[PDB]
Amino acid sequence: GLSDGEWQQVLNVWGKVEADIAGHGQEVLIRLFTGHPETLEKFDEFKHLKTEAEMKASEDLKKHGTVVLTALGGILKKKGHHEAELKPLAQSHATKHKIPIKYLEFISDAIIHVLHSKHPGDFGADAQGAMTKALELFRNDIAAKYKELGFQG
Ligand code: HEM
Repeated sequence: GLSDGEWQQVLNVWGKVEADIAGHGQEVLIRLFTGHPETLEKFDEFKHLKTEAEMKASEDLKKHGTVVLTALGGILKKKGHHEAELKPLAQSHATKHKIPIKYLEFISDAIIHVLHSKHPGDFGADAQGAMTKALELFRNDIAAKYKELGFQG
């Protein structure tokens, strides 16, 4: 779905996330939860949080941010040859967690936001381009597996 040049850019950018996977992970989830409060309800571990401050002071949330970005990073490093790593992820988000693909769209957007926020001026037009496409590829492959399961919504 991407050229090596574009994969090259995705992994360059990923290097920025890797310098602080917890702070990036936390800011992604807070952006998600504050822009779409209904997503919070999918987590029994975090639905207690009400304010952004409480979210900001939650170490467990930072922990989960790490788990998420660790797993994404692992997929991205496969440069599209991620069937093995993605399948389990699509299966648990569809039948156990009951996560609509729109929420994956939401988090995808939330990653681009955060990158711009944390790195104003050094998250280029080409880098946005490649990152967006990889996130889309990720989303599409998930959508394929959702379809097979009839996870309709
Ligand atoms: C970048 C996209 C995502 C990645 C890489 C990711 C990754 C993970 C991983 C690795 C786990 C734990 C293992 C498992 O249960 O599969 C997990 C758990 C979970 N995810 Fe995601 N996830 C993503 C998006 C989302 C979104 C958008 C939602 C909801 C809005 C969500 C809701 C959950 C929930 C409810 C759990 C169970 C948490 C627990 O009780 O510990 N995920 N996710």
